Amino acid sequence: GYDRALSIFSPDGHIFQVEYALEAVKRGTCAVGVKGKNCVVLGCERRSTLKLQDTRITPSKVSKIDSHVVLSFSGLNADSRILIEKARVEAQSHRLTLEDPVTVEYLTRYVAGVQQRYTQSGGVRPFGVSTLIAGFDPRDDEPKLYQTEPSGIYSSWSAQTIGRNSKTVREFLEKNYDRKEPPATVEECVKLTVRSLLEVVQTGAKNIEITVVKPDSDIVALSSEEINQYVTQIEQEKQEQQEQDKKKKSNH
Amino acid sequence: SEGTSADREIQRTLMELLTQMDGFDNLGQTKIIMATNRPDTLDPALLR
Amino acid sequence: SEYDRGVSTFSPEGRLFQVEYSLEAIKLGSTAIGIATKEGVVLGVEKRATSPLLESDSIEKIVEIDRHIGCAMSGLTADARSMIEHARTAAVTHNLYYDEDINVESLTQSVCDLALRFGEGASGEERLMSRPFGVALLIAGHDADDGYQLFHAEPSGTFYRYNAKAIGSGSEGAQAELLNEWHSSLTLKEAELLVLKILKQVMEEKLDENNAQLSCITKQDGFKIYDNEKTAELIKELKEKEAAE
Amino acid sequence: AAPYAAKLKQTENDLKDIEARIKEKAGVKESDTGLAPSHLWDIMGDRQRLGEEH
Amino acid sequence: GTGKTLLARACAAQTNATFLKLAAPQLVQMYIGEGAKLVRDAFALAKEKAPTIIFIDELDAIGTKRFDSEKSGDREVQRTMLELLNQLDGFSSDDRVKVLAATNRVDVLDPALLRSGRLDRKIEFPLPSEDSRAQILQIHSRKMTTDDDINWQELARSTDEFNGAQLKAVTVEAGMIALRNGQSSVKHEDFVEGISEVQARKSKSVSFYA
Amino acid sequence: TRCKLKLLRMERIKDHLLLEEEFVSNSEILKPFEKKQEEEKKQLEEIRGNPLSIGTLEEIIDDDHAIVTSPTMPDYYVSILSFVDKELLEPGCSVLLHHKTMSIVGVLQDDADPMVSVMKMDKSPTESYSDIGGLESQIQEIKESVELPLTHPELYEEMGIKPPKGVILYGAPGTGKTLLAKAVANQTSATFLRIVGSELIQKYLGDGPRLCRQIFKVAGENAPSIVFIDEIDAIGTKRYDSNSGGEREIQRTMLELLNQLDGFDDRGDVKVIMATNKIETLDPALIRPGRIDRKILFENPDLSTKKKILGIHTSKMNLSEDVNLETLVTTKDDLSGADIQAMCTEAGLLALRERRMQVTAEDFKQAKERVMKNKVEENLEGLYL
Amino acid sequence: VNGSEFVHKYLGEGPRMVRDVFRLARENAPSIIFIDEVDSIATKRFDAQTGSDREVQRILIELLTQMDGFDQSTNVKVIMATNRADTLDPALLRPG
Amino acid sequence: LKQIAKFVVGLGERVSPTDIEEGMRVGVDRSKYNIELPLPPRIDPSVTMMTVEEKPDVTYSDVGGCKDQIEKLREVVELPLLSPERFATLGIDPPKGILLYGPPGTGKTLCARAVANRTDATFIRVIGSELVQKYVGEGARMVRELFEMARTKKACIIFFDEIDAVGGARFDDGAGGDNEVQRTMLELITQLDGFDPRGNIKVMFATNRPNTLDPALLRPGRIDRKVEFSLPDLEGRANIFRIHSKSMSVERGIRWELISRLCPNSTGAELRSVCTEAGMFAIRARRKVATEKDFLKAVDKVISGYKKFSSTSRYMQYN
Amino acid sequence: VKDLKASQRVCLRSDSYMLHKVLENKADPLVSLMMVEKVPDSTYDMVGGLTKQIKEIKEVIELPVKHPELFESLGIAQPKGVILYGPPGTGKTLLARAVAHHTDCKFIRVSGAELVQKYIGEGSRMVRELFVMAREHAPSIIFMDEIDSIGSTRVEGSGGGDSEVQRTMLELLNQLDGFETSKNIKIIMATNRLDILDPALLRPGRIDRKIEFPPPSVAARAEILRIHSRKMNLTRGINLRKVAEKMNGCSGADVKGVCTEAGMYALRERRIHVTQEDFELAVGKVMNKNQETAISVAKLFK
Ligand SMILES: Nc1ncnc2c1ncn2[C@@H]1O[C@H](COP(=O)(O)OP(=O)(O)OP(=O)(O)O)[C@@H](O)[C@H]1O
Ligand SMILES: Nc1ncnc2c1ncn2[C@@H]1O[C@H](COP(=O)(O)OP(=O)(O)OP(=O)(O)O)[C@@H](O)[C@H]1O
Ligand SMILES: Nc1ncnc2c1ncn2[C@@H]1O[C@H](COP(=O)(O)OP(=O)(O)OP(=O)(O)O)[C@@H](O)[C@H]1O
Ligand SMILES: Nc1ncnc2c1ncn2[C@@H]1O[C@H](COP(=O)(O)OP(=O)(O)OP(=O)(O)O)[C@@H](O)[C@H]1O
Ligand SMILES: [Mg+2]
Ligand SMILES: [Mg+2]
Ligand SMILES: [Mg+2]
Ligand SMILES: [Mg+2]
Repeated sequence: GYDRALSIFSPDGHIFQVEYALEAVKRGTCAVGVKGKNCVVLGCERRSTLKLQDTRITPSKVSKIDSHVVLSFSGLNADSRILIEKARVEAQSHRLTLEDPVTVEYLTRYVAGVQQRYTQSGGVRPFGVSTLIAGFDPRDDEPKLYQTEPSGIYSSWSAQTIGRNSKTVREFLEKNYDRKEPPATVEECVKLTVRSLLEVVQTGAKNIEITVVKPDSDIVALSSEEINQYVTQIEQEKQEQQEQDKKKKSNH
Repeated sequence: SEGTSADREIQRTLMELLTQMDGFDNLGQTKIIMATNRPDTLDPALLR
Repeated sequence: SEYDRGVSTFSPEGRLFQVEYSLEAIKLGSTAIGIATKEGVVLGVEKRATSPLLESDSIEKIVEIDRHIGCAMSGLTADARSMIEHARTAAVTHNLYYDEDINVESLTQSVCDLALRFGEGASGEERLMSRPFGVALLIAGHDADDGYQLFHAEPSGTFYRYNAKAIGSGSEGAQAELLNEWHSSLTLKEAELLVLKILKQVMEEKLDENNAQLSCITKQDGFKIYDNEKTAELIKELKEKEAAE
Repeated sequence: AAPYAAKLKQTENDLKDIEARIKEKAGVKESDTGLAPSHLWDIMGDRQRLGEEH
Repeated sequence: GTGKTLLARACAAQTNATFLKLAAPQLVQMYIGEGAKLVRDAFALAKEKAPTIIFIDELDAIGTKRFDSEKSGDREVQRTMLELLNQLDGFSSDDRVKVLAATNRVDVLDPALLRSGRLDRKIEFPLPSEDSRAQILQIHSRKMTTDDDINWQELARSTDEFNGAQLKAVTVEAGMIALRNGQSSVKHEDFVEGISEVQARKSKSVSFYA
Repeated sequence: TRCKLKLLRMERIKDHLLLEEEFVSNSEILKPFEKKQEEEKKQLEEIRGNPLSIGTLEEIIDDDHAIVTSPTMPDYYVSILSFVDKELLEPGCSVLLHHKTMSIVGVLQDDADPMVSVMKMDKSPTESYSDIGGLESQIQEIKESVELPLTHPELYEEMGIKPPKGVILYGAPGTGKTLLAKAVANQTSATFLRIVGSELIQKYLGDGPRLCRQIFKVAGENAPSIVFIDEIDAIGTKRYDSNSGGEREIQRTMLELLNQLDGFDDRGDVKVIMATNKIETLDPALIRPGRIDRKILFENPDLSTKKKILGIHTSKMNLSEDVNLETLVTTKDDLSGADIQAMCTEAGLLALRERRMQVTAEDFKQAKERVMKNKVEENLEGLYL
Repeated sequence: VNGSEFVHKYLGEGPRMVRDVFRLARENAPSIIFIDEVDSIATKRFDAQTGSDREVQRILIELLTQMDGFDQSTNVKVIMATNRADTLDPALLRPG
Repeated sequence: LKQIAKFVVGLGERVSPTDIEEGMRVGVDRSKYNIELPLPPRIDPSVTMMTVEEKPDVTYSDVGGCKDQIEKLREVVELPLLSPERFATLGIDPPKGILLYGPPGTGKTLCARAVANRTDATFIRVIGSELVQKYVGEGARMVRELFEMARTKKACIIFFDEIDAVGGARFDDGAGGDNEVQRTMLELITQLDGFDPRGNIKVMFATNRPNTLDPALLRPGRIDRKVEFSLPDLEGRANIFRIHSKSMSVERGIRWELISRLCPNSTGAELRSVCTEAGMFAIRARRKVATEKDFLKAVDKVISGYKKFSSTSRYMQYN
Repeated sequence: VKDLKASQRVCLRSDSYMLHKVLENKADPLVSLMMVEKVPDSTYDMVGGLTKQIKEIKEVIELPVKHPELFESLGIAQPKGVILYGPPGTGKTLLARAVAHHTDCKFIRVSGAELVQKYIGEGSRMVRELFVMAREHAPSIIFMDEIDSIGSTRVEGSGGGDSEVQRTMLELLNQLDGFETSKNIKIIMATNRLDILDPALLRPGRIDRKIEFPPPSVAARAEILRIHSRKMNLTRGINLRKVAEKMNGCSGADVKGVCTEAGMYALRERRIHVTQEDFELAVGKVMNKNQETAISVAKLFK
């Protein structure tokens, strides 16, 4: 049995195609979401092969679904393309009908619905892709981050890690982050995302990509200069940290 | 190469049989007739 | 065994195996309890925090279907998305056609008719769902000519009326207690604290308001989903009640 | 590796000395099976054993 | 469980004859070169004081088709089995000495024993028919308590691919459930519950409509 | 030099001393007795005649006689004679027989077989942690199951629960699960059998399951013991095609192995270590528990683990002067412990070849690329990208 | 010898037969070893995972190592013939 | 002789013609061939003293639960031996055999040990690979001799544990004496058959697969009654944790009810392993009791390990 | 009895079975196996043309036996067993043969299967007997052929009667790695591919050194022609380097195949010299073979 289609329920009550989709997520690139209280930072790992691959004509892992909603992804690179396109045509159809900017909540349900559609029928597999969808609501400054899974279950998470070796980032993120007091300033928010991706990239600040989404439909993608500037400060404080345990131990 | 090994054991006996009737040629006075009773085996007799 | 892969497709006992297997999906899910009382039906649920980064009160396990029909859910929330939508449409078109608040009994049947599509082609209703659903509901409301009813929708398309019914992991244990704890003479404050007494015992973590979410159907208040401040107050009163004893 | 290599060479000599105990130890033994009070039965047993009915 | 053993024993009662029974693991005893004396000894007795039936049961290891499974003494046992058949052919009309044979699978049975008119007439006992099932339950029931509210036709329809062996167990089972409850008189209800405890299925498990 | 000398001084003097005293005393045993212990020796030598045959004791017969089975085909009717009493003998025990007229001498074989010599290990492994490079949690679990109940029963008393009856080790190839088992075997100070699981399998009717049964027989008597049976995918349930001899054999060995391990009151204090490499051929009635009472997954090293394996190995290699350890472990991804063991031996080798009396940076980096070739998968970024 | 006569009568019987045949050639050396059919014995590849298929392979592994020699035999090395040219190619034998 | 050469042998020195007859062991000279002294009857007590054993200390209350299956298993074996009165008056002769099947780790072994203790009659432990003791046809005389010894006693249980060897299945492709493998299987089944009606020679079989079982053997009236055993339902689980935890130190005002909701369907054996493992966590913590928390961990480890072999993953890793 | 040890063969006298003498000779089919094959007289010089292959096998196998000192100080542990791999026909058996001459240790070749011994029955647990007999006669340089060119699928198995030969394969590995004493046991393997290999023969501690023996270069091939001609009669006008460029072989044995064919022409005519023209005709015979194998990949492909 029982993983040979999506239409067998199995006596352990799992639809295998969804369970196996999750293991495909691992193949893609780390992606990390962290909300502040005036920003959401959405950052992802950028894979670098060789110098003969570009990063100009070559697609980033952060994609604009509109002008106030953003998306980063993990999964098969092929799968993700259609997932993003269909989500985008919905985002525009929403202004066509209502004439409103899309609601963050409305959008995430639409993308989870598409994966859910695929998952229910047996004529297709689902998109083997989990995404994190960041954005701000049409007029409120309340920061929103939601997550989707191949299953077509969405949740809201204040911070979440997906992609390659997600769990080891999750535990660090769980500790440092508070929902009692998220970062007040975009600058510390950005650096926390950097701290999370530091672990899994090892060398490079050209393997960390930062984009910020803020209210009033501002999305900006940050420069290699600024990211290198953030990673060096982390690198200096970390160097210092090692020295302090060495002193403190002698001192007591 | 996936048939029974039983038939393979008893194969050898016939190979001594087949070679033996040769001594009679080309005196045609003594002759040999053979009758099969299985389509399961294919005898090295049909071959030579 | 060797008779179980298809949904058509029997089975020396005579049962559809695919249909029975979806029963087992409901136990995977988080515990949900409902208790009908003559003052309203209380739908409490459990939520489970995998990380204390999953924002508890943005996951929805109680949802509004109309102003008088509510649902709680357990099982796959992938299957609950289509399941719920159907019923939200049912209540809204019924009000459109007849102006009357949908009857709870008929609202169940609409859910369960949709549950029935298994095949990929049949005579009669034309089947277009590729598998049985993987979600149960507790359906709660109040109609005007039969009072408060509490139903359980099954993904197998059968409906049992109940006085009280639990689904989820803690279904067996809750069900055992509620056999000793239902009465004709219970009241809605009493129901509310009844759900929490049963709930703490069948939750793996501990009873907090973050991991609880109760709600009521009262004719006066309509469908009211609570807050955590409200839910916390009730928790503090459960603990007082158990202290005396 | 002279400072410590010297001491290594002596360790192999020790291995042979322990081996020589295994041989030595076997050279004298003392054993006995049965119990001491069954000594009278041995005496009987020679008369039956010698004899032929078995 | 088609009732071969039964029918051969009975066959012998009718004709009032000298009945010798042999069974392929019984026949072989001690050193396997002493196995050949025993076949011969048996048939020496039989032909004298005729009529007779020599019935050889379950032949699945001294009448193997393969010659790969090693045997050197149990081979001589097959050969001395063969003399007997030969002397039936040796009488022309072999009225005096009748032989019967039984085996569980005839695919396992040796091909040279069937080959030619060395042994004649091969008789296949199928699964009981609906007709045959009705009769088989009744007879066994006689021995326990018997009630006529039991409709035996109802039972015969329900069972599919059942042997007489399997039905004796249903008759006995009907008695086990009945005693358990403490009803000193069997019902039809008990009997219907006896099909699904002899079979490995559970029909006792509530469903989504039960 | 001073540290070696200090150990060397004590162990040579005493051991050399114990040797010399055995020489003097051995003579000296003999003189006290000459008719006070001598008598039993004279009576045995005469009755035995020196040549003797074995028999197996079939049964006793009441009148001081017995019936025995010889290794030759006839049985014989013996009389019970000599010092050895018939409360020291029961059926199922081996007996010696006298040449001329077969007679019960006594027992001295004590059901010996040449397979007992094979079970019985005499070789002692290295091996303790601090030669085990990481896997802290994995070290811990095998110590609590196998080392601990024997050394400290106190904790098991206090709680009042039975001790683990085994453990099963499984994971990726070459992970060095073998060190941990060896480490358990050294530290305990317990009788360590084993065996390979490919040694119970033969081709001779019914000898195989009796060899399985024999291991437990020797362990239960010399309990507490630990038994390590390697490679259980040589004794799984797997297909066997047709026209094979081994199709029965594999079935019977496994069956006997199963009953003894569970017990019917069990040995009750013999723990087992099973190791294996294919869990898709393992039978289902040997990894359900009461048999084994943990099951543990081993996985290939990661950064912290690698640095430890590496860490021990480099300190036993001279002059790593310009060698940074951290920079190598960083780049390395998804390797076994086998591969890092190999990289130290290879890197030293390149240092020899360079005509250099010391290791370098560049000696290590070259060796590292070589062993990455060997263990590689690329369909992760092949599929993705 | 024949290829109908190089078969497995038992599991692992196939390779036993080869070793006897090439020892015997050495005993009576010089001698010419003739195999009539090596068209069933030699086949480039399989999509199989049974030891039934491995019996056929081990004849060829054995055939190769034995031909070769280590005694540097006074034999006139294996003469073989095949009706086909496309299952016994000069990439299974080869080149000399 | 036990040389298997045959002789006409002279007289003894006190032998009677009324003592030495067919089926009696006698001793003769080893080179002269004359009886002088006769020998005792039989020659099977060598194998039969070890196979029989006295009573283990397990009770039919652990055997876990209080299942319908346990009750019915007691009816087939124990009740008629104890009392045939009910059976004769109902008008049934008791089922002769009974099959113990179910996934391995269901505790058919708990059943074998328990029925021995209750019975107050002789219980023979027999392993299927202690009947294979071949020297070529010797293994068959083991089956025969052992069966015959039970049939001399009247009210007795023979129990075979995990037959699949001797009670195997048939081949048409076998090798090396796979006929003698069949001969030993078939030897058992015929003697069974033959004695019927026996009363009170009762056969139990534990099989880990009922399809590695001869189709001739499986045929009812060797094996008239068959009981299926299963993974205990939630209640049966709850009961069994309390037996084992009575023995351990635990928290007064703990929830065993909670541990069963958490645990999914699983082998009864592995249900026993929970309590042991929970205890392990209390042991390394140095705590002198076992919390509710550490049982939660103990289920989690066993289940999560087991999932590794069969069916992975959940959707409640984010949900 | 001190001059005796358990599992030491001992000779006996008459029918008393009084001990006579001690047998330090132990007669086994393991031994007869090696006895037909003898000590080989292939030398390194004949595999001359590639000396890199000869240089890595020397360092790993020979050098730690003769001088353990270096690797007990500078490195850690005796360098592990090698597996020879490369395209078919390169010279991988030839290399093993050559090494055997130069080391002067006891080899325990051991041909292409081990199921070739059925004098004590089939090796199911007598495979392990090999290690014991080797350990005594130490150094234990072992050579094994499991060429494994056939069966593109064979690694996914876990097995039918694959199991018998796998049980033989497996028990080798356990014994090798051992428990834990060693007497410098080294296993040279020769094999066709490592992609087409016996499952779990390499994993990867065993055997984690690897030696590649590549397809020869023209610079390599010229030397191979040179040495085969020194035994024979040289080319006239010394064009033996000149022909190397015209066709490159694809193996070391293809280089050999030119010379044998070339000197065959001299056999037809019965001349005492060879010439350039003989060498040229000879290359073309070797190419016929590359053509016979693949020809349909140029016509009726994709
Ligand atoms: N056709 C039948 N009519 C009456 N009873 C039957 C019949 N078939 C089977 N039985 C009952 O089942 C019991 C067991 O079947 P039985 O031993 O006769 O099988 P068989 O076909 O002769 O066996 P084998 O193939 O093992 O030699 C019989 O003793 C009888 O009580
Ligand atoms: N943690 C470690 N510390 C030191 N050496 C290591 C470590 N891990 C691996 N090794 C080295 O690599 C070898 C690889 O393990 P090995 O080949 O014995 O396999 P295994 O998976 O334990 O085998 P099997 O399934 O046959 O029991 C070890 O024996 C040791 O030499
Ligand atoms: N129902 C139960 N209650 C209590 N403990 C149990 C129960 N079932 C199993 N166990 C425990 O698990 C151990 C192992 O299971 P056991 O050996 O009894 O199984 P089985 O089904 O007879 O297996 P096999 O197929 O290997 O013969 C028992 O000794 C006992 O400790
Ligand atoms: N590199 C070489 N230098 C010189 N002669 C060579 C060289 N390689 C091979 N030879 C010669 O060519 C002969 C044939 O080698 P062949 O190609 O058949 O070898 P192999 O690699 O051992 O094969 P297999 O994989 O079939 O076991 C050798 O026996 C030797 O005489
Ligand atoms: Mg019959
Ligand atoms: Mg190991
Ligand atoms: Mg059992
Ligand atoms: Mg070769």
